[PDB]
Parts: sequence; structure tokens; C-alpha cells
Amino acid sequence: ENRLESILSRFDADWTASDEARREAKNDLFFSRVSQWDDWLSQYTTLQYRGQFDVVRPVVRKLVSEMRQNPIDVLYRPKDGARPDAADVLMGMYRTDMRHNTAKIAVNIAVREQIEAGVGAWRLVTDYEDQSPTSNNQVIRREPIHSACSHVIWDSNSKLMDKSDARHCTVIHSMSQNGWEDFAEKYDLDADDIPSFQNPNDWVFPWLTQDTIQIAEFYEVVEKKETAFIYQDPVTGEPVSYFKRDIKDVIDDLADSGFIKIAERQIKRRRVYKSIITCTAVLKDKQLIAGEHIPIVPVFGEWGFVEDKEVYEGVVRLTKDGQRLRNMIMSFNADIVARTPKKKPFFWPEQIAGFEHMYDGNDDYPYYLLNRTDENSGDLPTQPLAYYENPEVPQANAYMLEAATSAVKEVATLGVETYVFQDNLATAMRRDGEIYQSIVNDIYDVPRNVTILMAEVVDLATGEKQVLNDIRGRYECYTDVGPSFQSMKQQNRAEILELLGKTPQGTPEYQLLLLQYFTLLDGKGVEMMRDYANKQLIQMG
Amino acid sequence: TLAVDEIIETISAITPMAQKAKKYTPPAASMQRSSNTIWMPVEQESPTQEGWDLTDKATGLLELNVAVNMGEPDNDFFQLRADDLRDETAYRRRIQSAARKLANNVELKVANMAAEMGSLVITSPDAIGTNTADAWNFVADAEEIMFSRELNRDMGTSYFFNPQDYKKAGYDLTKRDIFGRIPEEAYRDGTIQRQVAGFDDVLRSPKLPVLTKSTATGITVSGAQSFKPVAWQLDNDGNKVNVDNRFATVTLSATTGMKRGDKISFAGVKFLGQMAKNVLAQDATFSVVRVVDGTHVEITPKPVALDDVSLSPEQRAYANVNTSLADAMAVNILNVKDARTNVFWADDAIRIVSQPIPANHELFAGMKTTSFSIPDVGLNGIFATQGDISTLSGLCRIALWYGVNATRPEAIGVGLPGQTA
Amino acid sequence: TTSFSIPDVGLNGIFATQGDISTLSGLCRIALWYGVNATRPEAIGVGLPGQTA
Repeated sequence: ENRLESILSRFDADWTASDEARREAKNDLFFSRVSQWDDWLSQYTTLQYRGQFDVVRPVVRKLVSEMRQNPIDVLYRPKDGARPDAADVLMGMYRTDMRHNTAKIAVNIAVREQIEAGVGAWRLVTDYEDQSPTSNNQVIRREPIHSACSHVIWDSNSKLMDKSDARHCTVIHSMSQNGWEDFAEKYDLDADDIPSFQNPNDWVFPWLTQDTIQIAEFYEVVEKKETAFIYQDPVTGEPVSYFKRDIKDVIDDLADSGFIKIAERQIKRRRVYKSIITCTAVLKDKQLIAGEHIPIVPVFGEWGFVEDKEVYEGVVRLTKDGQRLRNMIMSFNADIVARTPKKKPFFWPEQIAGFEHMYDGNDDYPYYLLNRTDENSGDLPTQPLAYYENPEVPQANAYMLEAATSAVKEVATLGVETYVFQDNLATAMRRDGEIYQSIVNDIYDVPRNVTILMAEVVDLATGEKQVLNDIRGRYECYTDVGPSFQSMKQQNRAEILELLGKTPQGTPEYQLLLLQYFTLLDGKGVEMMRDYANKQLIQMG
Repeated sequence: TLAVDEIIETISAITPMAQKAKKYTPPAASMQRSSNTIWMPVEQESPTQEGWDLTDKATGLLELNVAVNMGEPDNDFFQLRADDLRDETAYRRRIQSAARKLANNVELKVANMAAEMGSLVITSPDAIGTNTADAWNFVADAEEIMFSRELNRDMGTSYFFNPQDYKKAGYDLTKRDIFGRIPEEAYRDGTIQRQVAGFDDVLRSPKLPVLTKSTATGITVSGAQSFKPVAWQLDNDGNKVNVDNRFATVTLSATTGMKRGDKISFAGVKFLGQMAKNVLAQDATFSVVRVVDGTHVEITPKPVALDDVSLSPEQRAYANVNTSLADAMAVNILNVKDARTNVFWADDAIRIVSQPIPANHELFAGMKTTSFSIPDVGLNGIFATQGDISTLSGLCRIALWYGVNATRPEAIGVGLPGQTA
Repeated sequence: TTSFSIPDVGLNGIFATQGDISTLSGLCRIALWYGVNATRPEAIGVGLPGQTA
């Protein structure tokens, strides 16, 4: 019955369900980012040589660069039977608010975490922007998530790679003192009461972390049937459906503007609620946020289930044993070089008594001298001179260094190429496109295209606030994967060039060349060229 | 040796009482300071005066409360020895057996708690199979005693039979020389019926305690005693400390042979109709909770007398016994022979208060700890492992913190068949 | 272990925690390792007022 206890029970169940995978991913992250001698037992009273001779890191760098050279981004395409340009406005909005550095950096962070540990993630949030708003004085921006394996905890009853069937997700934030103070300032929390939550870290002795503060955001999606109002648009006259929750505070204003209700239906839809929680109390209870889906997008590497248990792997897990063997053998050989007596002769003191300065290493003599006689034994015994053996690297050491290096080289081959990882990123981007489409439909001002222009039907309430109105004919475009473009003009330029590269030299080639010059950017000479292209296009009808 | 990969399953337990028990989780931060105890008020009853002129006859207000607290953790501490030659699958099976045993223990505590502070006692002078429809009579007696007292039964009722008496009821139904639907089901299956004599859930429980007979005899109340309902009392420092309404200490001639769970009844005190304050024909039945000292015992239903002249009218509004103790009334012992107990209650009378063990804090580093959700029973504990490197060994521990509470002992009951002589 | 960042005076301390499974308890240790040295005692001084015989 207790909301706090229900949330805590759900989070605890997920936390223990995702225990082995999180610990393995964190170990991989430590191995590939901090040190390869992850000795959480060290207790070395006598410090010995432990080198770091890395052979896995170049592979990780190569994979990161390979997957960076091929960007991937959402591409909205019109559905079957919809208007041919039903996705232009959504594509423009997406390219406008996803062109910043934060989106690219979040994608890159998730990509690197996927390659190294096995899982990354990023988040989509909405904010109020007043200087350069994308639409309706609001923007949608993508933020990064570091150590997603330990910071993002999903519903354990999820059998999808992209976690679209998960009903809740807990995100743990760790922040400094100033960060907590201004997080509380932003969310109207109390800065005096310092919160706490499950610390997503357990590395014990040599890992020195920071004294931070932990809080959690618990997202839950609820699918239910809610009332919808079927109005008659004064201009078009077509039946328009509006959600009662969305148009609750402008019900009378719709009638005053001239909307007459026709009927009332119950349409099933999903809603997302965020709760700000600590380990002992709930601060914000059910703040309803935009969209139909949870705003966290995960990205996985080698992902699967073994026995009702989810396992994800990167590229570093299978190289750890070979790399550790290589490091140990290298350190042993370094010890052999360092602490091993050099090659020197074996002498009796009486053999060279008196000639001690001839053997010190100088080159001021033509030969060396030895004593021959003894006053008691008569003559010194004859014994061929012996020397200390030179240090040698054992055949076992050499063979196992070679074999460990060979094993690491053989096992550190992602694929044949990163096609599987790139397709996993593409799936994550498709899920991101779905989430962004839902959020845009919830908060942005979506114009409706008529075949008789774009109409933006909105109205204001008595509190001067404007409530956006969107018809239910909304899912007119689906999500695909294409090259990343900074703007719609650049996308059009790329499409025109792609057509030009395959069109033979006829009249369509002239048309496409004129179109490319039309879509070119602006200077002075290129301005004149584009004006000439426009003149030719107009004059050719 | 190649131990085959099959397992000879042996035991299969069921926990119906712990499953039907409602489970409560109060705030941990507050409970830590309040010493794992929390007070809950009790439904209020008000007096009534007949007449026109009531100057200086205006009563006050009184609202009583009960206290629910918690016990101590239940664990399965066990060791991963280095010299042990056993498999990993065996440790896995031990964890599974730990979960099963913890659930069984929770159910056992629930059963014992109810059977040892069930105030209502329904005794029979002969066994269940002696007479026809005797099982139905036994169930209907509990239903009637619960209805006559005007006890709240909105959430539901429950009657747990022990297996032998359940079999006796089935025999009684099957020997009817006629087959309809109830006899047909009692023949094909073992079940008598799901709802019997007004109870909406009649089950059979294999873990019901046996109430051993009591050697006590020749006992009388020493000194006339009067128990007054109250919400708080002053201490020596002058602070008001709350009073649990579900206990009263009586002074007897000698508390020899009494133990926890015995059922007593003073000769002369009758039940009351709670709300209407109408005298019943059934002698008031009390359950001794704790035998403190050689001349005092603790009975769970506080015998608030109706005829007590020392009670202020707001206190007399809480009366549930027609008379009071008068320095001479002999107390009869209702349980006279060992008998396994059938237990009936209202579904809101027994609860389980649960608390978390925050072994997931940053203070408990080194060990690795997760939650441990017991199925069947709806409870959660912790599961932690630690490793000693000096001896190259490890330890494992499954802890579970909870406490079984009986908020309304006047609603829980105990059926005692065959209590002759 | 975590760093501590002692305020005012510029110094860093170590705050560490350990747990026990036999007794469900935990130990905590905040420590600060430092040494005060007088490199120029002839530069350091002392003022004593009221040093009458």
C-alpha cells in the first residue's frame, strides 16, 4: 500500500536481478579505463614490479574510431498512404533540436561504453527555452549517462534489447555538494536535507571516489483508457480528437473560439510519471512528464539471456585473462633482468691476494696475475675458472608470453568490422526516434497540413498560458536509420547529390544541377549562381 | 562416483496463514528512533445518558491505542569452508532450502502467536467424530460467538482446521448415506467446503500448535481488582507514557502450572455485547499471555467491568464484562487435555510488521549484499556474502527481520475439541 | 575509501568503511596524515609580554 515501499521493492528486485552483469561490466570498465592490475587484495608490504604492457587498448581505439567514422541518426519517413511529405515538419524539429554538441557527445559516450563494457545509455529531456525555442517556448535535448550499467536500472521483466516493454526504470544520480544544492533548487527540493540512495559502486581499497550525494528518479509508464473529446474544427470541419487531460483547462475556451463537441470516446494510451526518491522517503510523487515511452535509451553490445538472466558483453571481457598473463610474465622477466647477479668470476681470496686492483675493471694492465704457492699446502690447487651464469628468460616464460599475446590477438576481433554494434546503435536510435516523436506530439506545436497549407490551431486560457492542440491523426511517419545531417538543407543537398551521381546526362541531370545550385549556401558569387539557377528553373516552367 | 543429475524431492510445505496475514512496513527512519514500536488508535466508543437536566454531567473524551513492535532477525548463517569437497550446486540447494525454511518459520510464528493469544475459546466435551454434524457445530459456535460480541468482520473471517479434524469432518460428510454436491465433493476430493457455517474461508493447516493441558487447579483471585481503560499514565518523571489496551495483570492465589497460551475463565463474569452492552450467556474467556512472578499473570482481554463504580462514564463506555473480580471467584481452566488447536480469526486481527536491514549501505563494504524476496509469504530479507583471505574461506548469511502482531486478540479464537474432565 | 577535502586549511583526508557478516555491523575511519615541520626556526619567532623578573 505504501508508495515508497512499492517503489523500493521494485527497485530492489531489479537491483538484485541485474547484479552479476553490472559487476562484470564495472570490472571491464575498470580494466579498460583505469588499470589492468585490478588487485582488490593487494596488501603488498614488499612492493614488487607490476608493469602495464597493454595490447587490448589499440583494439578498443580502433573500434571506437571505426564506429565514429560512420555516424547514424534518426530518419523519419511517411507511412503507407499518408501525405508524401508528412515527415518534413518532424524531421525539421528533430534536426533543429538535436544538432547541438550534447546530443553528439551523449551518443559518443554511449558508443564507447558499449564497446568497452557492454552497455551505454542516454536520456531525453525537455526544457523551457526563451531565446531560441524549437517550438512552443520549449526544447528537447539529449543528455549523456556515464556508467549506464551501474546507474540505469531497468525492469527485470524485460526481454527486449531496447527495453520498450519495461514498465519502470530507476536512474541514480551522484553529484557534488554544489550539484545537489542546485538540483534541489531546480526541483524545489530542500537543500538542508541531504538525500541518499544505493551507492552504485563497491571497489574497495585502491579506488578513491568522491564524497557525493545520491538520489534516484523513478520513471514508470502506465497504459490506460482516458476520455477523448471529438470536436468539429471550425475551419476544416473534420472531426478532431483531443485528450481531456491535455485540454482540461481550455474546455470552455475551445467552445468560445467556436469548437462544438460531437461525441466522447475512450482511447487507450500510455503516460510517464517521474518520482524523485531517496532511500527513506519520496520527495516528488508522480510528476507527469511528456511522452508515451521512458525517456532513457539504452545501447547494448553482445546482448542475450542465458537462464532468465540478462548478459551483455563488450570486447574486453574475453581478453582479460590473456592480458593479465602477459602482464605477469612481463613483470617476472623484468624482475629477472633487475635482481639477478651478473656474470663474474669465482675466486678464492688467496688466488688473487695482493692483485686485488688488477680485477677492479681498469685497463691499465696487459694481463691478470694469480698467486701460485701456499706456505702450508706447498702449491695452490688447480681448478678451472668458473663464472656466474648470465641471466636468462626461461623457455616457459617466453612460450607463455607468446601464447598469451596470440590468444589476446585472436580473441580481440569484434566480428570479422563493427556491423553488429552499428546495427545495435541503429536500433537504439530508432527507439530514440520513437521517444522523440511521442514527446514532440505531447509538447510541441505540430502544424496540420491541408490540401486546400499548414495550420497551427492553438489557444490561450485565462492565465495567459497557451495549450497546444494536436489531432489524433499524428503517427503519420515511421522511424528509420540514415546518415547524420546537421540541417534539412544539408539533407536535401545530400539527396540531390545522390540522385545526380546516378542520373545519366539527360535533361534530369540539368534539372538536378540547377536544383543543387538552388540549394547551395550563400556568399556573393555563389549567391549570383543560385539566383541564376532560380531564374532558369522559373523560366523552364 | 557419478552422482546422477536427478534430485529425490522429499518435503513440500504450504504456508496459508502467513500468506493470508496482512503485512505492514512502517517508516524505517522513524521506527529506529521509536525503538521498533508504533502505536495505533482503537475504534472509539462513547457513553450515553438519559434525562433532561445534565448540569455537571458532561463527560470527557477517551481514545485508547495498541502498540505493535518487532522481534529479532531470522538467519541462515553458513560457511564455505576451504577443506569442504562439495559442489557449487549443493550450496545453491542450501540457499533454496534456506528460503523454504524461513517461510516455514514465519508461518509457524504466525500460527503460535494466534493460538496463544486467541481470547475466544470454543471448547467441546467430546471429539469431532462423536456426533453427526459435529464439525459444522464446532464452526458455527465460533461464528455465533463472533457475531454475539459484535466484533467487526468486514475484511473477512478464517477458520483453519488441523488435518485430523479436517479428516473427521470429511468422514462426517461422507457417511451421510446420501450424495448431493457437498457429499460428492467430500468423497471425490477431501475438501468439506470452502465456506462453512458463515466463515468465508475454511482451510486445513498442517502446522497448527497443540495446546498441552495445564496442571493448574484450585485457583482463586486474591483481592478485588478493577481494570480501568486508559490511554496514558504518568511516570515518576511526570511524563505521560501510553498504555497498551490489550493486557491486564491479575493477582491470583498461585500461578503454578500456568504457561503462555492457557485459557481461563472466572466463575461469574459474562461476556458483553460490546456496542449495546447487553449481557451474554457465555462466560468470558481470557488467555494468559505471560506468567510474571509466582502470584501474577497477564491476561490479554482487559476485563473492564460494567458494574464497576470506580469507572468514569467514558471509561465505562469500554466495558466488556458484566462484573468484576471479587477476591473470591475461582478461575476455571478451559483447556484440560492435550489437543491440537483449530484456529479461527477475523482477517484484520493478525499482521506482520516488516523492516529492512540496510546492509546495502556504504558502511558495509567488502561484503556483497543483495535483497532476498521470499515467495509464498510476501516478505523481503537480505542475502550477503563475505570472504576471509587469511584462511581462504567465505561466509554466507540470509537475514530476515519481521514481527508478528495480534492487534485484536478479542477477534482471534481457538477451538478445543474433546476437553472432557 | 573516499577523499575528504578538509575545509579551510588546504588538506586532504581519507574516509573508509568496512563491513562484517558475522555481526551485521560496520566500521568507519576518517584519518588525516600530515606533519608540521619548522624549516626556518631562526625565522619563526615568539613574543612574550610581561616578562618581569
